Parts: sequence; C-alpha cells; structure tokens
Amino acid sequence: MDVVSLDKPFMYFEEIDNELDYEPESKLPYQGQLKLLLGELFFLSKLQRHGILDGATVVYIGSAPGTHIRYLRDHFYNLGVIIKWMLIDGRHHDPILNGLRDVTLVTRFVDEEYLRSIKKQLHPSKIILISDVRSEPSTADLLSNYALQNVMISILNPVASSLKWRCPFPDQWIKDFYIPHGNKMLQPFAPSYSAEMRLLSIYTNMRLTRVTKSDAVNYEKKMYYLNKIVRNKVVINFDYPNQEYDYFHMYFMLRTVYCNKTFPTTKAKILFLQQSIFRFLNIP
Ligand SMILES: Nc1ncnc2c1ncn2[C@@H]1O[C@H](CSCC[C@H](N)C(=O)O)[C@@H](O)[C@H]1O
Repeated sequence: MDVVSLDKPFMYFEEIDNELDYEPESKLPYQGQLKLLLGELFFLSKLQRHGILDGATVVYIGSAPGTHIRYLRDHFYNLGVIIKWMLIDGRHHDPILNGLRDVTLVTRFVDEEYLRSIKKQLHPSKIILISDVRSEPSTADLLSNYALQNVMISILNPVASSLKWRCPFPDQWIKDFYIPHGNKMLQPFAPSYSAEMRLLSIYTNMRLTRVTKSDAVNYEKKMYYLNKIVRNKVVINFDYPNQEYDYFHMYFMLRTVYCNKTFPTTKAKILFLQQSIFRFLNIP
C-alpha cells in the first residue's frame, strides 16, 4: 500500500478534497456489524456529550439482526446512562438481544400508521431515531426508503437521528428527491467501494434539502476517490498497532466515546475499546 502522513482523517463527506472517475472493477469477518457499531457509538456518544442522550428512548428501525446493538446497550448501561431501546424490524433479531428489560424487540414492518402509534405511546419522552432500513436495490427502492425515513422524522419528531444515506447512482437517476439537513458522517470499515454514509441530525424543527443528479455525480466521484485512494493509504505517522487508514479513521471516532475505566493514555483507551469491540464481534 501507499504511505501517507495525516493529522486527521476525513470525518464528514464535505472534507473529501478530491475526486476520481468511478471504475466498475469491483475482507473482515462481520464487517457490517463493525461498521454499524462504530457509527452508532459515534453518533450516540456525541449525543451523550450534548447531554441529550440521558433519559432518551432509542428507536432503531431496521435493526434486525442487530448483533452489534447488544454492545451498544451494554456500553451505555455500564456507563449509567438511562436509555430505553426499541428495535423494530420485519425480520427476527439476533437472540443475543434476549432477556434485556430495557430492550424491547418488535417484529413488524413500520408504516405511517404504526409510526403514529409508537409516537403516541412514547410521547412526551425524548426519542432518538436510528434507521438502517433497506428494501441490490433499485433507485425506486432507495427513493421509497428515503421517503419512509422522512416520514419517520416528521411523525416521530426525534431530538436527533441517524439515517442511512447513499445517493442513487447518476446513471440510475429518476427524479430529484429531498432529505433532511444533517452531517454526512463517513463510515470506516464500510464495503471496499461503498458510497453509503450516515446522515446525523440534531434538530433545534427539520429542514429538507433537494438532491439533484449533479449531486449524485459529486457523490460518486468523491466516494470513489475516498475508497480507491484514501482508504488504501497507511498513515505512517500514526501511533497504533495497525496503521491502515480505516484504523486511523476508527481511532478518531473511538476517542469521542466515554469509558468507566481510566487509562494512562488516550492510545490505551482506544486500544482497550477496539479490542473489546473486536472480541465481541469475533474479529481477530
Ligand atoms: N418498513 C420497514 N420496517 C422495518 N424494518 C424494515 C423496513 N424495511 C426494511 N426493513 C429492514 O431493513 C433491514 C436492512 S439491513 C439492517 C441491518 C441491521 N441494522 C443490523 O444491525 O444488522 C432489514 O432487516 C429489513 O427487514
């Protein structure tokens, strides 16, 4: 691999400072669950900092199988953060999520009508929304997914939200569509050439923004450069057992996390955290 020297990785899509023409030419065990757990630990730990997580109910739509969620719940539980978890999915969840009084498992495909019923039952408690719903998917599938996610926000009115965000590819465009305002958080350990990110919103009332076909091209080119060039560098100045970019990226995400244990160095804290995550997910 190519070596490089960085002060920080790209955390949000806007920071990508170069593009590359997509080329059609296209590793870790349970990498999907690792990718989710990191982005959700990041998003939730940022809510912990703003003090809006304590006393909240996390509503996770499309959570099945959700093996990683058991690590989230344990993490904040051991931190003393009071959280209620409600995991709603058509498919069955990982049985590792069984027997937890603060985790409610719901087997159902959410529609507008049901979204109103869970809002009425949770109101006026703080709701935090996490959506990973997906119906390969077509641009029509994505458009329906993103329309449902919008309905999620307008009805559930969460204090904050994390939404699956992958723009349709320009050569599969259909129409302009709208998505919420938010920060486009990049995902370490995503599939080699995935252009998917997490749209993180903290609502002060939401505002929608139009996504055009020229935006689809910007996404394609920036994500390709990120996946082809950036994510294939070794950060030679980084002080860590593994210097590959994705670990550099993971490192910066993990240092926002809270810990009950005290460590002599930030590096020791990240190292302990990374091992704990990997051991639970069965990753060498
Ligand atoms: N309307 C809907 N309501 C609930 N779940 C939905 C849905 N549409 C799609 N899904 C779910 O979206 C999921 C996409 S994959 C989800 C992965 C999950 N976050 C994990 O932790 O492993 C599927 O499990 C599918 O059942």
